Amino acid sequence: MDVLYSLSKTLKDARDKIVEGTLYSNVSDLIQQFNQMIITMNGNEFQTGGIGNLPIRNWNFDFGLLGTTLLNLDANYVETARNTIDYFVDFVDNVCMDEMVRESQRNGIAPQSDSLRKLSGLKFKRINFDNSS
Amino acid sequence: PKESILKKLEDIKPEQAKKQTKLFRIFEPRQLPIYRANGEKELRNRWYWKLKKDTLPDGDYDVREYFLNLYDQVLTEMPDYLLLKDMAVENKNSRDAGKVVDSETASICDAIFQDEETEGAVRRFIAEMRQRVQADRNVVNYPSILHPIDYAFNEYFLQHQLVEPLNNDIIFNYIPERIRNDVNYILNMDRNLPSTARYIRPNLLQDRLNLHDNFESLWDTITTSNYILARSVVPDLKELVSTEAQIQKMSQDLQLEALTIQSETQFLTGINSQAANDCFKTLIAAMLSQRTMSLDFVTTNYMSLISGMWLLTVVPNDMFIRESLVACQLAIVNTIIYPAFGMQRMHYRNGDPQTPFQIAEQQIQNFQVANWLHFVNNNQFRQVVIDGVLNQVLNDNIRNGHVINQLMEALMQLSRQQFPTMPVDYKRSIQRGILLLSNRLGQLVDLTRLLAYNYETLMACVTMNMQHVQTLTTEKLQLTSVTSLCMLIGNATVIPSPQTLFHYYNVNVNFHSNYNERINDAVAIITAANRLNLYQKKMKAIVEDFLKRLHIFDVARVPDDQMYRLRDRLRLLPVEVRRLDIFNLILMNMDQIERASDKIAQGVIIAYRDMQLERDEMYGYVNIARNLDGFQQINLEELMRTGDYAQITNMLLNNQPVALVGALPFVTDSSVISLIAKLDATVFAQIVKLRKVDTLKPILYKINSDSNDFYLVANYDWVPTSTTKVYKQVPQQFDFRNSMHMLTSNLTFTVYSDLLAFVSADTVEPINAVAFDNMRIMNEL
Amino acid sequence: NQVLNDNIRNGHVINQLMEALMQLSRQQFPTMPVDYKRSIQRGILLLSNRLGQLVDLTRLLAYNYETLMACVTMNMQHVQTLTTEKLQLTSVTSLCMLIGNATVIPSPQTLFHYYNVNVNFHSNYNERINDAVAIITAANRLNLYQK
Amino acid sequence: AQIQKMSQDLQLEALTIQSETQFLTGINSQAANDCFKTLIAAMLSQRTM
Amino acid sequence: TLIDEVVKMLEEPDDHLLRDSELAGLLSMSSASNGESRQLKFGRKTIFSTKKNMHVMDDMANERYTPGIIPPVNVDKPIPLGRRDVPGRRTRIIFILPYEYFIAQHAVVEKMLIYAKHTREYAEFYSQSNQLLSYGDVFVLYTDVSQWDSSQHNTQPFRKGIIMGLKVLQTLNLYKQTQINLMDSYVQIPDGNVIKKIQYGAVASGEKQTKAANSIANLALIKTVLHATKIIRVDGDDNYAVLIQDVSNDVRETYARMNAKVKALVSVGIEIAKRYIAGGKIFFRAGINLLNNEKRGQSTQWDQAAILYSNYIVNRLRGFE
Repeated sequence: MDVLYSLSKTLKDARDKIVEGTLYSNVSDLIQQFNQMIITMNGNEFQTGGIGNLPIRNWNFDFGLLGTTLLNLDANYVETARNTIDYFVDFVDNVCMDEMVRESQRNGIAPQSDSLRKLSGLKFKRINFDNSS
Repeated sequence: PKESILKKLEDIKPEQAKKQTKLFRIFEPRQLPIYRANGEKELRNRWYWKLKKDTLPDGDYDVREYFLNLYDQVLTEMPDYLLLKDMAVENKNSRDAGKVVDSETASICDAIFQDEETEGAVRRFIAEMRQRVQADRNVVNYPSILHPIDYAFNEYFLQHQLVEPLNNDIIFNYIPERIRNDVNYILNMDRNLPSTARYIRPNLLQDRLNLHDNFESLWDTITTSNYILARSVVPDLKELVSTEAQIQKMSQDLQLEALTIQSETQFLTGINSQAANDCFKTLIAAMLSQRTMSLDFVTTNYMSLISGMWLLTVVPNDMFIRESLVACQLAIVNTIIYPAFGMQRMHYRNGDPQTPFQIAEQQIQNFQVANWLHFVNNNQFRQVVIDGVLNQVLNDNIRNGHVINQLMEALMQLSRQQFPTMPVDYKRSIQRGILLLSNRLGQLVDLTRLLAYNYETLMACVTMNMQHVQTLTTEKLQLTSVTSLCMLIGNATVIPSPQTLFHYYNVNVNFHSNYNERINDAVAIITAANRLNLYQKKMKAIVEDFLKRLHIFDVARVPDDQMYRLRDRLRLLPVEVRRLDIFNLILMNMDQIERASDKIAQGVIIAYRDMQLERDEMYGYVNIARNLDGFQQINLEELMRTGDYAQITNMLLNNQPVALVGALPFVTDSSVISLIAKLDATVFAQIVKLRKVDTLKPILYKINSDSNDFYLVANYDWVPTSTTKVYKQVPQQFDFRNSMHMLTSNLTFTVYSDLLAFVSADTVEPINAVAFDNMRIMNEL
Repeated sequence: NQVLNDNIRNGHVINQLMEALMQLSRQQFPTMPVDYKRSIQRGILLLSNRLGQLVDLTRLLAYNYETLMACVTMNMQHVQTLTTEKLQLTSVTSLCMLIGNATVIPSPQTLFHYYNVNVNFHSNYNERINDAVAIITAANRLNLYQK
Repeated sequence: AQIQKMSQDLQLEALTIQSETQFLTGINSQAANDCFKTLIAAMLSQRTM
Repeated sequence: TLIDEVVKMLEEPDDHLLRDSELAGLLSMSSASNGESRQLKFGRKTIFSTKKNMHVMDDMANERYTPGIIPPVNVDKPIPLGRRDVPGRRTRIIFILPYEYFIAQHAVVEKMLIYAKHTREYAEFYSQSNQLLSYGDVFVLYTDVSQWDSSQHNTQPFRKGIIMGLKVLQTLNLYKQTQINLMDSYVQIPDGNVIKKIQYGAVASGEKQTKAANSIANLALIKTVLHATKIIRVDGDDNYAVLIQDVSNDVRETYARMNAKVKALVSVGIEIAKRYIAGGKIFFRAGINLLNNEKRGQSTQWDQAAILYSNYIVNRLRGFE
């Protein structure tokens, strides 16, 4: 669960702090956090949906990292990034929605979806950050 | 020293081609008279199985160790491949020629074929018993006799043979999938391989030993090695501005004098007809081996610093020690960039820890200056995996490889700060040196290209998945040489000789193969070592040998420590099917071997109660029990170890029915008499006086009034009343017909060592070579 | 037998060692010049690797002291002696990373000899005590007001 | 053997001004025996050092 | 057999000097030792030259020159002998090895010295240092290992260490052999108008490495013998260190265990063969015999006088007048 959170403030504090112009330094502490994620992911497969009028889509991960190389972000840097974020966006949506429908009495509180039951896994915890929401 | 680790390296030929002759057996059948119940010899005589060499020990422990050696002998004789045309032999009888397998096989036949045996069915079989070839599939059918346990062996030897095929295509394929691809070079062969070819796959799995985690000590020794190895390659440069000429224009461009020194300390830097070649080589290897170097400079040799910037822009910094990048940068920052850029005020105060170069970034403003900082500072290595097989290579930022807009930028930034100032002169000497980098920049652009390629080339040839750690012996590099190489080049283009390259591959190869192999050799042993309970073959043993077989290392000159930790890691490793698959074999039957064969037994029972004796055909009726059903027991091994708890002492004293287990010395007696006198109740006495026992030679009674001159008793009528028989199975008999097996293998093989050689590797004309950018490397005239 | 003992823990349960190490395994960081952490932690590791063995050490003493001890009649309260006994960390350090699969103990005959001595000694102390007392008391009811 | 791998690990002469006062370590083949003995007796004897 | 020291001195150096060691040693001959006064012929005459350099000339122009093959110094071809006398001390002998030995030793020693040149432990070589610097250095224990440098016991370790540490490979190997031939060296020792020939299991001077290698050993020795080492130093037949009855005893017994005859003392002051520091003040001996020379060199009567006056001034400056 807490996992899930990060995945977002990651993107927001991302799709927001990352645009044609800014000087590296305001995101050094950010870029890092980001990459860390990508790694943990790549390789693992996910099952989202399978109930009612809900599309069942599969997701594979195999993406590059980031160019800590440049100084002041050049447009070209953004686009090659936004294209990688828009897979996580369209993803998370399909993730939230999936666990935003299942219910159970006994253990109603805990996670239920084949998507999230795999997130609470230990090998993922390496992601949490900025829990001020 | 120096060429002292290279001759130990070039001189490594693990490529031995293991093979065999003799079919590995252990038991030859033998004679022995037959004893029909009642104890008479009925003549004819039957054939049973006994072992060649009854070596077997005295004491369970010594036993287990014994077998162990078998494992080591098995591996050293471990048949790499096999062929039978080289195993021919002839049959005295048969529909014809007969050509069978292994002298022993032959003997046996002729033998039984004379000592009136079960008759027909035997002679018959031996007859229409031949060989025949199915030419088409290159198959071979050879007959042979062994023994269930023998077929067992030799069999797997056939179903395993580590010798894959060999076609043009495979040769082509073992030449790195990044060189055949590299344009600038050309392949070419002089022959066409036959369908008859084969090749030995030098296996090269990764550092199954993470020999960099804590073991630093050894990595340093490796790096070192891999490093010298590199220099042995790194092409010796070619034609570059005669030493004298350049250094002379050098004095000019600056304007010197009389006791008026300024830039004068920048040319104890000439000597490059030595320095450039060293600086060049040195740099590459460093990268390859991935070794970490130091830095010997001065603070009055500003020039030498400028060139540093050349360097730095390049190697991702993490490639140098910490205490060295620190010095260098601050030296630049404090005496090079502030002191003529009206930025002094604070000659920069520093206190160690954090990044003294870095901090200069978030410092002053100026764009040209500013890009350098980020590009150099946060410039690292790109951790790259696969390269046409798990290479685990470390590459230099695509950017830098010849697309050296870095150099051009490194210069533009230099062309622009030479504007403001502070201590009037000083700037004179300083900027004048800077310009010598600028003019030369046309050429400096080149140097980059060179290395770029070379490193980027040589690379592939390493199967030794190099990583990124801090060395310890630190190779030394002077800014002296650096500086030379710098302003002293151009118009020239040099590149890795073909023959050179291979040689490089080859070595790492072997080496790898050795590491991997010994690893397996190692593991196999240790694991066996455990499922053996040899709490007494202190392992400080195996490790030693291991490392040794990997020359370079001063075995004696390395502690017992690291060594153990070494075991700790090995213990958690699998075994190579080959290795493993054999041990399972040895154990599985182990019992059968031991129990059979004389010179020993297993254990003895002491029932203070008269009793019968089995009538087995081999011996007459004697003292044996293959089952020991009932009664208590007591491991001897765990006895002479435990110090005997007078437990035995008491039972013996009090006379209570009991048994014993383990390695034991049997003793055959005849003259019936001995039995009636109940002799066997003796021996056991001893013990009482001696806590420990080996002095225990148990009693047996081979009895058949036929050979036992004292038949007088078989006479009347009788049944053998003994007190205490013996645990020892019995040598199976010999059913020849089914005791034989059949064999398959191949015909006229053709093994090949090394390979490669088969190519006249040629090179393009230097003046127009290419890098990972399809551009003329070296175009500025 | 007032023979101050010590942790079974120490004894052979050893771990303290394993913990003494694990705590060391996470001390590798900044503050001052580099020729520092480098040299420092490198040394530390030599304790770590050897730890497998350092274990053995604990066991050793554990036993030995725990053994020898037994054969001591002379009770032993803990006191602050007036004299030290210098111990050069030199040797210490050696013993440490310098012990392998060695394993030694007290020769039987050795042990006895030990008992025997303390024994006699004791007996003498006790005995003379009586010899002593006896006299003095007599000394008083005899009015031998002198020695 | 040990002290040699020691120097490899130790990085002996690295700037510091007080060298060779760490290696008086020697005579260890003995030191250990002394340190060992010494330690026990101390205990038993009920000594203090 | 620390005597590791050899490696450091020659660790960093495919130095051109090591690669062309043969030319350098050949050139150095002018500053080379001495050999037997062989017989020679140049042009159409005969001479009795004793200088090692000329021997190279006769041998090169005679196909005899063969440096790759360093003459064995044993029973077959023993070592002649030279000597060095000094007031108040048992006479010491000097080998007389051929030229193959100097050649196979000049480059390595020269490279060794450069290391010494910047290492303060070797108070004799360090920079341009004069005896005053050495005096000032002494934050004490001094010794007289003169006898130890010739103790039959010393030769095995000394040679083993040098060999163990050991174009370049050719040079590295040849130097090693010098030690091996030495391991077993016979001496052409005279005994009247006759020239006897006994064995010799001790080390003597006569090799390039003598003065340099000797120090390595002496330094190695004190390190071994040595209840905070402030300074450690070597100087020919003396080695000292600033770190009393107990320590001196422990030191002497230690020197004794290694079966070595030495004068291990311990103190504010120190004495050694070259200089004695009594009272915090530096002193130098002043006993250079003026009217009795050690050996009959090749100087002339005039030069003999200029030499005598030189000797007189040194004495006046040191004390004796």
